[PDB]
Amino acid sequence: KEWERKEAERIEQKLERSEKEALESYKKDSVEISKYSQTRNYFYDYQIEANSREKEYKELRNAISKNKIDKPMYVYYFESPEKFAFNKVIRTENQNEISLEKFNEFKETIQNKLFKQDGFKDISLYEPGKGDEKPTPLLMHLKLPRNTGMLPYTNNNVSTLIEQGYSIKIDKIVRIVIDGKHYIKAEASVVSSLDFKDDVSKGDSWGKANYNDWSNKLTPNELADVNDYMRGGYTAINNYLISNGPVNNPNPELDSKITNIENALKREPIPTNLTVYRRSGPQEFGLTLTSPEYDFNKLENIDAFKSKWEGQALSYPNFISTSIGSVNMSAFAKRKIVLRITIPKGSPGAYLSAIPGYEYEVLLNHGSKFKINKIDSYKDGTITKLIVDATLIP
Repeated sequence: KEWERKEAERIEQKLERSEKEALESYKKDSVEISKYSQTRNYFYDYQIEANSREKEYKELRNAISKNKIDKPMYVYYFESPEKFAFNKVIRTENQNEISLEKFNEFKETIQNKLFKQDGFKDISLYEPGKGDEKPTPLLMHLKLPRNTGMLPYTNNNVSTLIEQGYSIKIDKIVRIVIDGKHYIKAEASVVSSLDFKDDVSKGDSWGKANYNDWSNKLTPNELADVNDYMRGGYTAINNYLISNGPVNNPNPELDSKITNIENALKREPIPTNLTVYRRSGPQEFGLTLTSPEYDFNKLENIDAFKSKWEGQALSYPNFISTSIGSVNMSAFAKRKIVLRITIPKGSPGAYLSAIPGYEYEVLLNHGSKFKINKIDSYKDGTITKLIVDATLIP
């Protein structure tokens, strides 16, 4: 076995000095560094730059990319069931058994859903045994695709670092027993999606590459109505749709604009699986600014929000403005809900910001439905905000 530790030492020497330095710090403060890596991209650009952990994040990200796997590789790691929207225990940590009912409940929870995974993670290439740290009843067994970065490193111990940046689906669950304790082993696969996170510049380059010629693919009517929408017409259009105007106060002029915009959005569908971000107001989830349920600093309010929305479909009667970037912006500075949407390839949509005028905007079609996979929370100063992991569904 001693060759494995020596091989980790060999990989260590592939790294730049600044990367080794970041790795040394990780060894000492892995918990907080990993935590930072998961939610770093939700802040303002100037906040990201300012953060004391940002430079080390960038070096460690680079370090992992120095060692890319040549074929697909299976990895093991433990995960809290909460990560997959199972907001209760599979079993208590002093129990040996997991009930068959609990197995079926977990299965029902994860079926046919994609879950976004992010941040640094320590993994093993081998099934954990007695002696290994097994802090949860849920063991992930994940297939990483070819060319994934994987960084073996020494700490008496040897570990392997990856950086997650993809969605996973759980294909099959199985009961396994280790040292008399029962565990759910979840067999999982990676589903890729273009996700620019905080790098709005690279996202912009993509958007323009893919939509600079979009305006010229539109009919005069479609272009006129798209231009109208972008100049400020969206207020009238979206309020009309939200209030059920087509039914209770019809406006055939507005209806025609809506039809043209929908058609414009279907003209050049989103060409790849794409992640986008919306800072959502309370009204989109049936709340108000004054609602006490909108105060996520209280854990009861998070639990209630999660119970209401996780697993459910969120419907928008109006057109949905999103960004290709996850950063906070001054226009929606105080909004407490970040909707993180995976757009399946072939979906209606367009990068509006390809038309000169205004930021980083992707518009999605009115009447769109989003399956909420998982809700997580993070602190923005003293304010808890939520990240809603959603999939656009046909």
